[PDB]
Amino acid sequence: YSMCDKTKFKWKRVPVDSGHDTVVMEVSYTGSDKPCRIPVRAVAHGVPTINVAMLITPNPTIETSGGGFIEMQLPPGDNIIYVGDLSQQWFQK
Amino acid sequence: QIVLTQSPAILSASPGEKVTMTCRASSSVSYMHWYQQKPGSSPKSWIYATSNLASGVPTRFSGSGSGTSYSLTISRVEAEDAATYYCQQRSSNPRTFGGGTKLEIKRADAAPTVSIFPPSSEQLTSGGASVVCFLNNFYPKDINVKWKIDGSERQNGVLNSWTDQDSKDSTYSMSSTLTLTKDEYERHNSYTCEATHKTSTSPIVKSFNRNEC
Amino acid sequence: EVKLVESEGGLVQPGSSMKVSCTASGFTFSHYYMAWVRQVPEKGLEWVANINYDGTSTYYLDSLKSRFIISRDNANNILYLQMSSLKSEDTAIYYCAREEGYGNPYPYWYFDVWGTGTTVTVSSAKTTAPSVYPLAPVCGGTTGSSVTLGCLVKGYFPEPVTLTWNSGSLSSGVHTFPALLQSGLYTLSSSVTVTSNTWPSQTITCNVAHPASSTKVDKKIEPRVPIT
Ligand code: NA
Repeated sequence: YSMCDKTKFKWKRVPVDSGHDTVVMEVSYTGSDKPCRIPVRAVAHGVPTINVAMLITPNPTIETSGGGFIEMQLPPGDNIIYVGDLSQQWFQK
Repeated sequence: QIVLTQSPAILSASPGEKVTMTCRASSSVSYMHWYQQKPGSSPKSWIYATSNLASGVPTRFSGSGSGTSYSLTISRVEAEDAATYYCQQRSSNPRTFGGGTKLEIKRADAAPTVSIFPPSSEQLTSGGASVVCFLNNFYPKDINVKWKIDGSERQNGVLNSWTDQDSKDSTYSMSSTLTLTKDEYERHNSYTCEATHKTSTSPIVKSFNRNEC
Repeated sequence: EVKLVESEGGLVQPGSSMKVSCTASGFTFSHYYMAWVRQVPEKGLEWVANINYDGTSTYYLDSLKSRFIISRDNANNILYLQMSSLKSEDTAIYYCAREEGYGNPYPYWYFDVWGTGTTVTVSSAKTTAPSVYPLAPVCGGTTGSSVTLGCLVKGYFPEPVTLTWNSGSLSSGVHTFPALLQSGLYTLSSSVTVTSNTWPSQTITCNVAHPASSTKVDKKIEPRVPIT
């Protein structure tokens, strides 16, 4: 599949702790090039060149209906999550 | 700092055909980026990381390359593509930009629409006198203008300024200003602006008389 | 939408200082590296400086490292550039820009959003306000279904000025020509073409602003009458 437009995302449920040392979130998409792949990244605050988002949901995707569900595991410390143009701070452990 | 060589400086092409512009680097780089700029506004991200299209960019565009040679290609050019395109590297400190390639889109030849304007009452009260001629929506860009006062050609005091190509109809425009003093303007009567363009051997002539109405 | 808006520029004497700013909206400002890039007359684009998330690291073009300082205020969504000991070679259009590419090596990163730009002029010359002249058609008039009107902005320094017609509600049929320099002062003109049933049954106004002299003028285009 092709990548979604990064400028057409909105938070549906902001990231929260899952209860088993992972992070879960939900987004919505207003583009018409569906279905498409969601771009997901995360970095340690001090090292912005290395992706540390270990995904539990493989290849998150926006279908022809519904939103998107994403779950990831992050290393301890201060991190930043990127989903398209959306962003969120997350402190782990 | 790495030197970036874009060619050609001006790329002129007919609608529907495929074009390629090139950017060569003096030392090896691992990615190249591209930006579009239209007159009066700021640059805009167009291609990033060699071959990825930014949001909203039509799929007629593409990009490729590696090492010391990269390129940008348009499959079928359109009138709205007229702009300047810049390449940029961020592999070596400091990051650097190329010199740009300006894309021109060809169309059928068109004659100008000519309009002439006497000095305003406010400028004559201040002591000056400027006569202005507008030559609008023509193609190609080359054109000549000649001023005549009481039938005799005048060459001193003329300033001309061209626009860049219009992205809607692919035409150009030009303004011409003849500057005189108030008393010098008051000593003559007829004022004429003559435009010669490749669309016709005869010029387009517009004129007025100072003392009428 | 993501948007970056720069402050006003101006004219300054060689050796003096000036501070410009850039206000961000539509995204979480503290989650992105930011930068300044300038466009120099007859030379092109040139990077100036950039800064990390929290301002603890800054980087500069080597020939500028002693004259420029970049900083940021994350809670107030604002980026700053402070200039000192300015030279004539620093005259340019200065753009604010957001960086992108996190999660990849540095050579992958690029500029994904740019600001509107602000002009800084370093000169020993004095500020000069322009004269604004309306251009109505020849008296007696011409026939036809369309009429062209003009506006002439003469004798100002420094650049730039901003010109609109009817505060921007007239867009089609407008041609604004690049300014030209003559004996130290700039001049600019503009034309607009409307239908014969438009003017003079509707007011048409040329709006001109020149910040460096704090000039703001609105000139109505009026039919020509004989004056003695
Ligand atoms: Na119009």
